[PDB]
Amino acid sequence: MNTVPFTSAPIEVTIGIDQYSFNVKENQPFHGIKDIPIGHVHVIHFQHADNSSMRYGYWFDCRMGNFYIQYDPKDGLYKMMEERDGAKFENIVHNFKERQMMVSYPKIDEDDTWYNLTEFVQMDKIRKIVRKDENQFSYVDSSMTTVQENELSDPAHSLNYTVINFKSREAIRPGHEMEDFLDKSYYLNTVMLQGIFKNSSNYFGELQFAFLNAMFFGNYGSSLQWHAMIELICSSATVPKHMLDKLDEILYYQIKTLPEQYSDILLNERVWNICLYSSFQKNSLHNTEKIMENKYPELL
Amino acid sequence: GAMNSSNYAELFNNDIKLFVDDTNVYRVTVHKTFEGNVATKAINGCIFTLNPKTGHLFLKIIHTSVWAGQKRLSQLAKWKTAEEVSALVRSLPKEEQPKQIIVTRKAMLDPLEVHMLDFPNIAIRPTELRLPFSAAMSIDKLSDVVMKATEPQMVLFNIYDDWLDRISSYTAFSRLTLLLRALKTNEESAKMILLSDPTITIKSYHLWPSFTDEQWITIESQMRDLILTEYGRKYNV
Ligand SMILES: Cc1cccc(NC(=S)NCCO)c1
Repeated sequence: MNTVPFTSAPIEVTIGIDQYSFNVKENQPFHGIKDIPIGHVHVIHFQHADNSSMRYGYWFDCRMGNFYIQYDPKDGLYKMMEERDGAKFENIVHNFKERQMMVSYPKIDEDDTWYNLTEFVQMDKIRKIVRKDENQFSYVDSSMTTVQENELSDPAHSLNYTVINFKSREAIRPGHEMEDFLDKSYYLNTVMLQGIFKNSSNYFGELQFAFLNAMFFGNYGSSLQWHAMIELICSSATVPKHMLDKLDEILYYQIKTLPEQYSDILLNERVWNICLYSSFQKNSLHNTEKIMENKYPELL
Repeated sequence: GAMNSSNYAELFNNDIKLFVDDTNVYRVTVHKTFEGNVATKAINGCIFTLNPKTGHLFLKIIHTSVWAGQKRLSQLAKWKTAEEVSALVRSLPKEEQPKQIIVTRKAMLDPLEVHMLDFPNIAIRPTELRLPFSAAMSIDKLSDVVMKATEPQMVLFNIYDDWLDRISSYTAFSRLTLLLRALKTNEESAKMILLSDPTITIKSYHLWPSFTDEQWITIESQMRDLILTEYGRKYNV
């Protein structure tokens, strides 16, 4: 069980850790989060009390180093930093643990939610989507645009998701125009899975990371990517059986975790209705269809 | 974007453009079977691809053999149309290729866009105009070449005959659409109007009769009266 200490909390802020959120008051004696489960990526995120504009946060894995948070009054945000002096870090955290200045990662023993949302997400793949090689952790915020969005403007600050475009030469073989547009199996299985992602685990990992960035930061380009990666599978007549079953589980837990009040902005009516009721896979996502119909029957 | 009455003069500027109408590609007659079920029998069709500035018509005849053993023919017809239009563009010299293709039915947008991916600089556009090009098969010489075809075939026409010698392309297109709207609303009466006078003939190399300027004024008025009369007979006004 690892720890992300805070130097201090000089500005009032809502702090999220995975699907949990809590409020810290201005200059409240707060020095971090302890008992963070080892074995998963995590995200620590922020929304300032005075300016709800810009949710921002950091993806990290405590197996890759000792990380802490410190407020920068010049740039006006909570920054993640790495501590290279391990004895110093341990001594700081111990002091703070003995003074009971740290909140506890509140995982229920029965609860597999975070595992289910991050099953295929790997820090090394996050760092290829979010390019900042001098750090072991990755910054994301509400406003970052994707590479695809930047084609239709700071490259260093982009989300480098795999570009999916159904009306592109990459997606459409010459001489198979109708076939490939109406059945995207070629594009899914040969171009994307065999060619670019190499396996379904990497595809699912990017899909899961896109969803989490949409949900936690309201990142619009991430929501577009999530829906595009769902639609590419549902619009393929030929999908490995284990992929369909896993996709059903992935989406079920995403829909389960989504805040009921954000469904208007985070769910695309056309994609979901096509996927659940028209596509080749309309009968392959039983768990997702049941939770969608009971939780969001208005969208459908 | 879309083509409407606000940007109508664009049709007659010097950017090459083509209208594509797919309404006569897939044509059937519906009939009873011996067991009392219903079946369709395809008949030959055509793609209507028209340059509205010059009157050049690229009439691609769709022979019924293209449907043999195929499913979902109304969907296939849109993709076959897009394939043939793309093939026509590739066959034209670069300086003759269109800068825009305007489809008369919005369901042609995605098929044509996908077939034209190699031509990113050719704009594929819909239109808000309700153009009467479905009535192309009411022109006797066009209907005749389609029905007689025994194999796929492209036939080239000028749908304006020699009118551009005397009028502008705006006026020629206006005359064309009036004639076709009349043929679409009441084919029998429209043909009676166009041929009632035995002394005015259709040249071997033309589609329409050889009316003088004054005779075209009379004809155009008669076509308007017909369209209006039918509008009354229809809605009882
Ligand atoms: C780490 C921390 C501290 C205080 C509150 C929270 N927020 C939530 S949703 N906890 C789960 C409530 O059962 C998280």
